[PDB]
Order: sequence, then C-alpha cells, then structure tokens
Amino acid sequence: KVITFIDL
Amino acid sequence: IQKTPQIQVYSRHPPENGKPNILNCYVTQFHPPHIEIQMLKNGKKIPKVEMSDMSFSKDWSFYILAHTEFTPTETDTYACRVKHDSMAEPKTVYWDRDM
Amino acid sequence: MGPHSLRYFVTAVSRPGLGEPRYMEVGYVDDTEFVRFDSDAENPRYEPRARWMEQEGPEYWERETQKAKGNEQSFRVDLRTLLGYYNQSKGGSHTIQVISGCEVGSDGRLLRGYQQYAYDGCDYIALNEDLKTWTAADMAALITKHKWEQAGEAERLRAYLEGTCVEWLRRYLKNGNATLLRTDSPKAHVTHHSRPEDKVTLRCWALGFYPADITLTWQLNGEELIQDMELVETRPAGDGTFQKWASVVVPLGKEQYYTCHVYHQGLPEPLTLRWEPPP
Repeated sequence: KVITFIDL
Repeated sequence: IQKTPQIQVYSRHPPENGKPNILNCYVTQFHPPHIEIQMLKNGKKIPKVEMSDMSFSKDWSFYILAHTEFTPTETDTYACRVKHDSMAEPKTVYWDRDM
Repeated sequence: MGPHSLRYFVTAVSRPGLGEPRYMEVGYVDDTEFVRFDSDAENPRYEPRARWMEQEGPEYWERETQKAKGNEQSFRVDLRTLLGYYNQSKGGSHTIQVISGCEVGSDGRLLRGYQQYAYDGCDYIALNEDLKTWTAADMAALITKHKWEQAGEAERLRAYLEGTCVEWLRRYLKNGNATLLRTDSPKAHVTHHSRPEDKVTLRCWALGFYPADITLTWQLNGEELIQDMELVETRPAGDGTFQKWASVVVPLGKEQYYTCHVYHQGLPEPLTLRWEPPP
C-alpha cells in the first residue's frame, strides 16, 4: 500500500 | 536536464521470410516523458502501432516499448523513428535482421 | 526469498494548454509491477497488474483508488509550488517523480526505506538511510526540507516504512510468492556473420528468459573478452520474456577457438557454446 504524499 | 533516447529495433521471434512476427521498438533512457515513436515500412509510416505503458527506472529515465505486427520479407526495409526534445532532429533506427 | 522490496514509482507531469496533469502510481514487488493507477482514463481506478492481486477484495481497491486521487491532488499543488520555487512560467511542462518504499530481509525485517523525489529528471530531496534526516539537492529543495523537518515528516515516513510498508509487503509476498519465483531459462545459439573480409562476427543469443538478469561472455581460451565484445542492453520480447546478445569479431578460420558462456538463475549450470556450422 502506497503512502499518502504531503506538500513540497 | 534532458536525456536522449536510446533505441533498439528487433523482432520478437527469429525472422523468417513470409512468416508473421512482431517488430519491436524499445525506447529507454529519456527525459522528459513526452515522446513520439513511429514505425516505418520502406520509408512509409505504419498505422497500427501498439505502445506499452510508460515506466521509469532508478535513474529517473523513462522507458517504453512500441510494437507492430509484421511479416518480414527478403527486401522490405523497416525502421523506428523517434521524436524527442533532447534531440535536434528525429532519430531513425533501422531494423537489422541479425541484431 | 532473501531480500525483498515493495516500491511505488510515482509520476506527475504538467500539460499546460492540453489539460490536467497526468498522474500515475506504479507499485513493484521485487521489481515486478503489481498495481497501477493512471489518471488519464475513464474514471481512474487502482488496478491489479498481476493476477495474484485479484484476491484482494473490493475494499482494498476502493481505498487505494481514493488515496491515489488524493495523492494526485497533492502533486497538482506540488507542480504549482515548484514554479514558484524555481521562478518558472506557467506555460511549460514539468515532471515530478518519487520512489517510495522499503526492502526487507529473509526474516521479514526492514533492511532499507526509501522516499526520494525528483524534479525534471534531477534529484530534489531524499530521506536518508537513518530515516531521520533529509538530503536536499538544491536551494529550492532546502525550503521543503525546512518545512518537512519542522513538521516531522521523517517520523511519519519511518512509521509507514517500519509498519505498513513492511506489513503489506509480507502480505503481497505470500500471495505472489510462487509467481515471483518464476524462472524461464534461456535458449541460446550462435550465429555467424561475415561481410567479405578476413574477419567474421560470432553472435551469441539468449532468448526466452525470465527474469531479465543474465550475463553473456565470450572467451578466448579461458580469457573473457570483455574489452573486444559488443553487446546489447537486455530487452523485452513483448511476451513477458527477455532477449540479449553478445558478439565478437574473430579472424576467419579461428571460430573454433572461441566459446560463449550464458549465466542465468534458471539454468542448472551455465551454458557453454561455440559456432556450429549446420549439417
């Protein structure tokens, strides 16, 4: 399961 | 930083004159992802050309496989032409039966 | 069955003037694509790329799809933010790529965790081996770094890696196990080429193998001819198997002094071949 990405 | 496409043109199966096969155009090592790939028969574009899904490798460069159905003949010439931002002009690669 | 890995290869590419950004998530188990989300389709959904993933039920797919759509939104924001960091125009197309995941040992324990980002083909920021500090590649990347250090992003990643990634890889590995251990040994042969000269080209072929890893060598009485051999990058046949060849230019009449060796995991023992003129 992929992680949830946050903002750069 | 842009990366120039590396190309290989070859058949799925060992070439036999008059026996249906698959011609492949393997394009790797390029960036950006946008690319235009055409397969040519005796200088004329071939219309039905399937494209595989695009992927990228550990070095970030993208790779894709283009292929079309064909029946090799003694005298027919085949090639793969690639258009990409990293290159001034489109790069055409010819199919060598022994490669 | 020793070291294993679960990785996601994400792509976000802006397409100003042609539509919304193209977003893709592709997952790999031991370098084998098992799932894929592509935003450039109907009503985009996460999909199985290996039949053994079909065992996961409706819940799984729906939750992975929803997350993918949320990730897509986050990357749309990222593309905008990076135009600002790099003072770039809104009219150009740009690419953001991520490699995120983990590798475990035979004991199921985490060996290494990955969270690396790239902008336009170059490294941007990456989570170090310690899973606590970040390596910024340029000044724009320093902004994110300060931001992520402040928010404790490293801690959030280590938590995902040591638990979820690791635990889900185990799940995946026990449904895909047999499939991932698949082996297709190569069928090799030597071809002989000549253009009227006093040299010939011997080309050693390896067809129908899986996986892709393979080694072809040409030997001149026990010595490997790495310096004078020509060889192609291993390539896909298009039917799931791979191909590769290695050639050597030898003097006319000395073909029988050269041997080709094929090394592949599906072979009981390495293959040894020579030019064999047909009956």
